[PDB]
This record gives sequence, structure tokens and C-alpha cells, in this order.
Amino acid sequence: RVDVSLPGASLFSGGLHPITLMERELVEIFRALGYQAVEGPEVESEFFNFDALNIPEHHPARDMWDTFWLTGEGFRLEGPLGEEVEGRLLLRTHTSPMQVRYMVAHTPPFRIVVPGRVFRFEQTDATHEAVFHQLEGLVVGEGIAMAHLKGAIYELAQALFGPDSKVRFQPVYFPFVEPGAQFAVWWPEGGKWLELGGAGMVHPKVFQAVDAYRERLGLPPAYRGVTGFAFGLGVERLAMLRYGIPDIRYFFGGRLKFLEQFKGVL
Amino acid sequence: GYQAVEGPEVESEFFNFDALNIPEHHPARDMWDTFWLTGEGFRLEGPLGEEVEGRLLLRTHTSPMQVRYMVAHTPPFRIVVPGRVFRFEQTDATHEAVFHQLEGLVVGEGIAMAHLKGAIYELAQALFGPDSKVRFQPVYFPFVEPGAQFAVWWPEGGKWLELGGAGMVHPKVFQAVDAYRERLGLPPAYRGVTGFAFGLGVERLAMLRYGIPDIRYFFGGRLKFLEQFKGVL
Amino acid sequence: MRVPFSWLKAYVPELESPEVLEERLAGLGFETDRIERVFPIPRGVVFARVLEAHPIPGTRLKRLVLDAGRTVEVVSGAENARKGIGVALALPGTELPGLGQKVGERVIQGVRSFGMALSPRELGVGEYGGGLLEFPEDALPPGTPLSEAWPEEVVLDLEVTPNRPDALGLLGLARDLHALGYALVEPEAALKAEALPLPFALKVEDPEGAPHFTLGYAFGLRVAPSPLWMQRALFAAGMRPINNVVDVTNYVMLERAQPMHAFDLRFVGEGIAVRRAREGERLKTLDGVERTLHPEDLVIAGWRGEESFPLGLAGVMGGAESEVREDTEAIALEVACFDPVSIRKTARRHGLRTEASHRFERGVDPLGQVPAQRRALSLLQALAGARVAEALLEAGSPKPPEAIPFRPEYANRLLGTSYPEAEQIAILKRLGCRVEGEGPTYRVTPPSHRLDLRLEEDLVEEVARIQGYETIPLALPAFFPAPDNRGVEAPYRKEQRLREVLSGLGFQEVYTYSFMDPEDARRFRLDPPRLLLLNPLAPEKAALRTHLFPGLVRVLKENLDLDRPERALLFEVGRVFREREETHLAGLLFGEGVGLPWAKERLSGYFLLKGYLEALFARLGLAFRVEAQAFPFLHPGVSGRVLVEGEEVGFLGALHPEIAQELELPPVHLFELRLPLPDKPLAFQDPSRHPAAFRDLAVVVPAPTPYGEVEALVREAAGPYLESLALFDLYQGPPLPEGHKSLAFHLRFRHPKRTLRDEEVEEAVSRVAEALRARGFGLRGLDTP
Ligand SMILES: [Mg+2]
Repeated sequence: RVDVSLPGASLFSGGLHPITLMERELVEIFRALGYQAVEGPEVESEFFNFDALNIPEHHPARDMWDTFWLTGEGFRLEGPLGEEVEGRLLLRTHTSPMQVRYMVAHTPPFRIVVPGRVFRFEQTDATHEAVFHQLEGLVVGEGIAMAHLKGAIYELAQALFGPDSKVRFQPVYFPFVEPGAQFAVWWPEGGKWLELGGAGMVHPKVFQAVDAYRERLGLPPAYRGVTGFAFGLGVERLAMLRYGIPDIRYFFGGRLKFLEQFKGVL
Repeated sequence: GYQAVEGPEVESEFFNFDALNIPEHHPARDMWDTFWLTGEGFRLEGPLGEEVEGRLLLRTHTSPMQVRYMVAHTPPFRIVVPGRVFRFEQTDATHEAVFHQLEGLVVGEGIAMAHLKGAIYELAQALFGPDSKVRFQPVYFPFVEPGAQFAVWWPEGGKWLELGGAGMVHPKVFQAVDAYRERLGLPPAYRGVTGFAFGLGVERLAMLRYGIPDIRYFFGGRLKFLEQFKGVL
Repeated sequence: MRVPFSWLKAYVPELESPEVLEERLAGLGFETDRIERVFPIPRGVVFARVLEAHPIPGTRLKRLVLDAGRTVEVVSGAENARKGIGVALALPGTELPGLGQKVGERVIQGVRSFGMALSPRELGVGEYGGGLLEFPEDALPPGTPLSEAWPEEVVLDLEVTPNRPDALGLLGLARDLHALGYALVEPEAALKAEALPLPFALKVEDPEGAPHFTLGYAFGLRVAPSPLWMQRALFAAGMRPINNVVDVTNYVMLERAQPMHAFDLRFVGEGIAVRRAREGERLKTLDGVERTLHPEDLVIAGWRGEESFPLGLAGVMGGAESEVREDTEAIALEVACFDPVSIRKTARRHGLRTEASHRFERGVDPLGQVPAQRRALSLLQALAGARVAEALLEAGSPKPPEAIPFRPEYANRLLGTSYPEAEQIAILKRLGCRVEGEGPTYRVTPPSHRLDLRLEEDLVEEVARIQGYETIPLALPAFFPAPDNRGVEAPYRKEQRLREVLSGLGFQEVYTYSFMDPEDARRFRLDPPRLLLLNPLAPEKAALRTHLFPGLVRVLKENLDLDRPERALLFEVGRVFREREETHLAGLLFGEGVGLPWAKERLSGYFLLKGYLEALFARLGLAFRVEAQAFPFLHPGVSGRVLVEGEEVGFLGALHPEIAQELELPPVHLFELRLPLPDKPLAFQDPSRHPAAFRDLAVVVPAPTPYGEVEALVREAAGPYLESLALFDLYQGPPLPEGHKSLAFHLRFRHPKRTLRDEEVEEAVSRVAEALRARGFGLRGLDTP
């Protein structure tokens, strides 16, 4: 007789990292709102990471980001249009630079979301990492207003936490947006406001940088009569409170006993 | 912004014909070659899980699902319902009795034909590129007015492809929806709205996009045919 | 509908060309399937007058003496060659399109035939070949070439949708083109009537099936062949000319989508009676077929004293007896509106489809009757020199169309356009509507021939098609969806990931028809189908599938015969019908299996399929288990039920050998489940940072005892600190007490907050050992490092 309850041949079964699951969940949410996902380089130049985004040398703002500087000969960093871009190299402290790289190479209107790994020089603890992930969006076009920004984040809240979810915006400062704001979502099941990220209307000086640089490369300017908004958020923060991960250090810890738990999550 | 919802393959004449303004002994009924069904002890349930009574049939189009959706949800919304449909026909190299359609429906305050032309425009751009253009012409459907047929300029094939139909939902379709909602105790929701709908054949695209010569391959189940599409994502 | 170019051009005199006309019609909503060119008549074909026709003794042939400029003679066996008519003579040397051969002078029964008189078919102007073309004796000067009176024609084959029955008449199409800006030349009814009583009467016995009926009176008729212009027009229209009067009735029908019929008074009697047919009443319709009228067939009947006889099938076909022939001198002209439904049923019933029924089903201008009478009568007078009575007999009084409210603002609001008020109302007016009011909401009343214009939307489509759909701008909508539509796609998404996970593992997708052979319910041993078709494509497709697997199994065989696969692993997700319509998932494994190609050792069959399934289930993150149970279609020795998350959702096993044998298949393993599978949320369990404790143990169990039962026992007893439990060896033989087997297990105990004391593991492995023996099991080994 054949025992049907006997274990069958042991083929392997895979799984995806908590962060990939979460990242995927956020990209599809925005895809439904017409946003396309584009990625950028991890090793950036100070120009795209700081200068173009209105964050200059010896300025209080520069203190908000703890940069890892890089040294290395014979490394080719190439700009938006495949040109050799010259600057002091660094590991990106945010995904924002990619938004300048996109604008110089494309013409408005458009809506983009750029997920990515970012680095900050910090002491890694249960809620702090030096290597983590962010997701930033950018919508540029004639007539884009703050109302449209509040609308997008509203749709984000509704999608992550339900119809009974509500967003809240308050003023905050960022060198690359004005007005600027921080947004929080009412997580109804947790009965508390969660601070998710920042956002604001692209700063006049960011568009000038884009065009000025476009002109340098021979491209006609495209950001003269447009407005636009941008927001950015941390992925780990969501991933933790959504999957219930207590220690941010698990993400890069590579323990199979941790990762395997997320096999069932699609 | 469209969400995909599916519907049943075995339908009742009410949802498949009557609610969609296609009545008994009417020229329009001739456009669809229906497979009628007989069978005791089969439970067909309506939108709200109610036992729906009617003469059973295999759906001739996905449109009925659009009435089922409207009775159970309130506007505004945008939906796309892919599905298998049946028609009594003699199966040849370009004709099948069992095939698939995909229909959409957008309902809300202020939805106009311009928005319909815009959607199909976006469809053309996505399937065939920036150098793609759509064309609309008048045609008749009992469930839309204005009504139209649309074709896409397939630049690489250098010819206009007739893709499907579309139009603005007919006044009588909304009345059917509400009247039926009222019957089930739901308040009416389609009084001051407008809406557009379109529907298209999948096989037609699939063939001209993957280069499949015979529509009969689809249900032919030959491994030597299916395996060729392993690389397509 | 064949729309002959030169004919349509008689109403819309300014048409650019057929190519442009086709483009024009496309935008108005009518698509042409094709554009044919039609009357290529050779110069060798001339017009000849038949002076006399002499029969050739002992033959059925005749010697026609023709005035063809010069007097020639032609032999012919045509049933209608007779003196006093014009014929189309093909002079010797003429190459004919129709008969594809060359015409020559030839000897036929003692007479030398100079060419040959032609039939509609031989000339190539029509399919009919049972007789000579008959032209009026004086149509043309004997000898003058036909081409000169019969020029080529371009004919467009239009698709005319059900909503526009008025387009089943050339004037109807002409009025649309008129709205675009073309000039309309409407024909005038030049009548010279005379006041005198009608020699018959009308009695409409069913005003429900004949809401408007009218009869006209024409007498002093001289029936003859039609003028060449009317013959050319009819042939192009796809119709064959008969004679003077019958042709007028076909010409006016096409002209205005109003069928009409002339009855020879001789057969009418005292009058016409529109009534239903009486049981068993018969009628020999024009086609020659003697039919048997059904009590629901509307009939035009004539009566005499107290007798009522069927004269024709109302609005479908006329009787062959009263048909207008040569000796007919006075007729009664039928011109009416019948109920579509009635005509429809009768037409289907008798398997008839005529130009008349076709237009009556779609509908006819409820008030076009009278005008049609004047037109036909007028032509009869002109063509057959008829004397026409002034009065018409009319039954019925249809109410004119009702007014529709029109808001230009709303038109624009619905289209998303901004056509100015004035410009919109002028469209409506060009189309024939009467617009009342000053705005903003007008009272627009449609013409009687536009049966499709009833609602305001109908009117907005008119503004759109005349302005052009091209003029509607592009745009995208922006709105927040109403709350209940949120999350509405979770289901579709869940099933689509399932398919993706399946193809990822290695399963190949298959699509199979929803139909099932009823006999299969037998071959596979299943309950019979619940839904069967009343009109199946074929007997083997007469039912709706209750299971998925039968079909997979068939495509498997079909594959083996066509190509000889060494293996296959398929899967299908699809609807299944039984009590309720439900979605199923089913797969099948067959063939050699997995292993090194250049080696013989292979993984296959039941435990391989069960592997792909356990693998599949870990990915979906669900608990999967198989308990043995019998299934009619499965193999008794390899048959079990699938338990997902604790519930029975389907089976898994080897195909029953007998079914295998009957179908000539090798063994096959398969499974079938009912979707949607349970959904299990994420409960994160922070893993212990402390070392596990290992331990091995074997259980001696009587051979029949299921591995699953043992596993459950060891597990339930191992305690809250058991982390992993695995089977590494299955042995049964010496010196194991015969009829027994041993199950080797690797166990792992782990304490979350701290490391375990040996006494904890020990004491714990004792709870297992205890309950293990209390069930009657022995311990072949335990506490092995
Ligand atoms: Mg219409």
C-alpha cells in the first residue's frame, strides 16, 4: 500500500524580503494613480545630491544629512545623458537626486516614483540604520497645486489603512520645497497618528538648476512655467509597523529564520 | 485608476439582455448568438447574494457584470471586467464559440465622451506607442447613446485596426439599475450621473500582438504551442 | 444594401465620387463592406427589335427575325422570345463576359444564326439565365450599341444597422447626406387623377397587426417591359426586372424603404381584407411553393360574396395567382405598415426572408404610406399610362411622433464639446426636425421616418455625427472613488498571483473548453452534469463541466498522440458548474520525472507531485495535509484528500488504472481544489537568539498506521518548545517485529527567552515516549545525539 501522508520530494520554495514586499506594495499604489517607477544610482555626486536640490556648502541644512563621503580612482559616474559628471563623490543620503536627474532628461508633464536604498552615517540601533530605503515621488506640470499633493497622500492613506483613514499636514522646512510640510496618517486600528514623511511644492531654485543644467548640455529649457510637488517616505518604518517587525536591524541581518516568515506575503 | 472585477459565466437573461436595453424579439437580439441552458437544482445568485430568477444562458458578453456592479456599488468609480464569453458559432481560423472580452465602465458626475476618447487614446499609446492614434465612428448598441466603434493606428502594421465599441451609457440602463436597487431596498444612486463604457476582444489583440495565425490554437491545448509563450513574462 | 451610385446621385446631385461617398457614409454611421463596378457591356452587343418569331419544325427552337439596323436572323430556344420586344443582340465576334466564349455566326437546325440574343446572365448584368432580356420595342434605334444606353455602375455594399430602418431606402440615405450640406433633389409625384369610385372595398380585421393600410386604384394599364433606365437600376440593386408595374413597386420600395404590391383586380373580388389566416388555409406564394398558413400569419385576402381567399402573405410575399402579368388591366396597390413582431415571427416560421419582410421587421415610416402611393401611382401613369383614381382607401390613423426636449448645454456637457446653440439647432433643422422654443430648453419633434429619435440623448448623438466624432476633444477624468469601490480588486489580484506562483514553481498553464461530453461523466465516474445546453455545438459539448481534471486528462492524451512528450506538469484555473458556479484549480503530472538526464535515478509520481504541492503551499503560507480517502476516479492505493488550513478543499492521487486502461493512457497523477483558498495573516514570531537542542527518535508502528497520525502524536506531545520535527528514515523488516515499520525523527527543541536545561528536553521527550506507548507504539530509539 502507498502511504499518501508520507512527505513528498523536498523541492525548495522561495520567498521575498520584507522590504521588497513593502516596496512593491507602495509602487502599485502609486501606479494606480498614474506614477511610473524609475531607479537611480546609489553612488552620487555632491551636485545632484546637494547643490541642485538647494542644499549648499556650510549651511544648517547640510547638517540634516550625515553623509558618507567616498574616495576612489578610476570610477566613472555618469550623468542623466550619459555625460561624465564631475563632483565630489558620496553615497546618496536620499533619493531626491534622482528627481533632478529625471527632470533634466525628460519633459513635463509627468508623475514619477523612485524607490531606493539610501545611506546616512549613524549608529545602528533597534530603530536606526545607516543603510535603509526611501521612496520619493514627483509630479510636474502646468497647474499642479498643493491641493493635488494633499490628494495624493490622501489616496496613499486610504490604500494602506482603509476608508476610515485620514491625513494631516503641518509646516516644516526643507531646502528644496516651499511651501513645505510633514504629513501624518490616522491609523484607525492603532488609534494614533503616524508621522510618515515630508512633502511640499518644488522650490523655484530647483527648477532653475534643472534648466540651467539642461542648457549646459544643449537641451532647451522645460521648467519655466510649471509648478510641481514632491513627497518622500521611509519604507522600513512602514514595513515594521505593517508586518510587526520590532527591530530594524533584522532587515539586513540575513537570518533565514526571520526572512522565511514572509514567504506567505504574496 | 481602473479596478478589475470578474463576473459569472452562467447568467440570467435579465442581466445579460433585459437590463442592458436588449429586449425580446428585437433586431438587436440577433447580434448575439446565445447558448441557452437547462438544468435543475442550479443556484444563480444576484449582486447581493439574492436568488435571481430568469431564463439561464451562457453570457454572450461581459456587459452584464457592469449592471451587477452598479446595483451593488455607488458612484463614482472606474472598473474593468475581463471574462470568457460564449456565442453559438462555427469555429474557424478566426471564429470561436468560446473566447474572451474585456469591458470597462466609468460612472460619475460630469463624465463625458471626451473622457471616453481620452481613455482609448491612452490604451493605443500603451499598446502601440506614441506614434499611435485612435479613430472613432458612429455605430449602434442598444445600451449606449452616443455609440461608436474605435480603431487604432498601428504604425508598424501601417493600417487601422478595428478594436471595439464604446459609447455613453444609455439612460435606460441606469433606470434599470436603480429600479432594481429599489426592489432590493437600496436607495437609488444613478440619478444625476453620466458614464461611458467600452469593450474589446482579447484574442484579436493576442493574435496580432504575438503573431498567432489560428484562433483555434488558444483552446487547442497543444504543449508545442503553449511552450512558445514561456518567455513572455 | 446595395447603394447604386448613379441612382443615389439622382437625389444628392453633388456627390463627389463613390470613394468620397464611402468616406462620408462612414462618419454618418454606415460602413461599406465593398465597392463593385458592374456593367462592362461590349460594343458587339447591340439593341435589336424582334420583328417576327417563327418556330423551327420538329424543334423547340425559334427563328427570330430581328431589325438590328440590318435585318438579321437568330435562333433561340428562350421561353420568352417573341415579336414586339427589344433584345440585346451579341453580334458575331463579340467576346462575352457572361458565357466567357466568343459569339459567332453558326448553323442551327437549318438556319444560320447571326449571333445570339442574350439573357441577363450572358450579358453579365444579373444572375438570371432563364430568358432573354426584354426591353421596350422602341427603347433605342435598332443597331445603336447597348453600352450607350447602359453605362457601367459603381455599387456600394453598405452595412445598415437596426436603428436606422429609414436607411433601407435611397432617399433615407439622401436625407442624411443632406444634413452634411449636400443638396437634396426630392422627386415629385406628377399625378393627373380623376374623381371616380373605387370598385372594391377594404376591411381591416386586425388593426393591431396592420395599424395603417391604404389601397390605390390604377386602370387602363398597358403592361410592358420597363424603360432601360429602370432595368439598369434594379439590376444594380441586386433585383431582376419583371415588367412595367411590378418593377415600379420594387423601384419605389428601394427608393423609400416602403414595400408595396400590385394585385390584379381579377382576383380581388369585392375587396381586400387584412386578417389573420384561418387554420389550414393554404397559399401558393410567388416563389411557386404552396405553403400552409398558420393562424398567426397576417394575410391579405380577397372575398367574393361569402368566400375569403388568401391573396398573399402580408408584408412578406404575395400569391402567384394575383401577380400582375401581361393581360392585367387594373390593379389594387397595397401600401401599409405592419407590426414588426408579427411579420418577424411569420417570416421565421416559413423560412422566408424577402426585401419586404426585412424592412417590415426593422420598421417603416408610420406616415409614409400615402406619399408612397402618389409616387408609385404617378410612375404607373408615366410608365404604363394608367388612369388613376383620386381617392385612396385608408385604414388607420397613426399619431405623429412626439416632441423631445433638447438642451444644447446638456448636449455639450455630455460630449465634452462646445458647439454653439445656433449651430446645433441648425443641424437638427437640416435633419428635418421641427424645433420650437427660444431656449435654453427646446422642444424638438423628430421626423416620422426617424424611428430611432425618441430621447434627448438620441438627439445629442445627431449633433455629434453631423459635426463629426473627430470634433470631440480628448480628456481624462479626475475624481476620488466613492468608498465602497475601494479594495474591490483584492480577489482578482489574489487569483492572478496564484497563477503566477504556479508557473513559477514549474507548472504549465492550460485552457480548456467549459463544455463537457455527458458520456464522460461515466468514463470518469462522476455524478452527471447539472447544466446542459438546449442548443449545443455538438453532442460531446452538450454539458457544462463539473470537474476540471477530465479535460486536462484529454489534452494530455491528445498531446501524446500528436507529439510524444516524455513528461508534462500542467495546471488550469477555471469555472466549474454544479449546484453553484465555482472556481477550481487542478493539475496533473505525467512522465519520467526529475533527475540527471544521463542517469536513471529519478524523482517521480505521487511523491513528486505531492512535493510540488507542499512547495506551492509554503509559498502561499498555508497549512497543507493529505489524509487518505477513496474517490471513484482515483486509484484506491494512491488516493487522498487535501486539507488546506484544516479544511477539505479537494483531492490528490493516481488516476484509477481502469479509467487509465479504457482511455489508453499511462499512469497519471493529478489533483483538484476549490479556489479561493483560505487567507492567513502574518503573525510575526521573533526568533529566539538562543541555541536549539537536538534529539533523534524512532517510533515502531504497525505497518498500516499512517505516517501522518504518528507525526501528529509526536508533535502534540513534544510540547510548546518543539521547533522542528522531521522524518529521516522509514524502515520495516528484520529484526523489527514483522508487520511493523519504524519512523526516524529528527526533533529540535528551543526555548525563546533562554537556553533549555537537559532535564527540560529529557522530561519533554518523555511525555512523547509515554503517550507514544499509550497509543500502543514502541520506541526503536530515543535520546540520540
Ligand atoms: Mg441613435
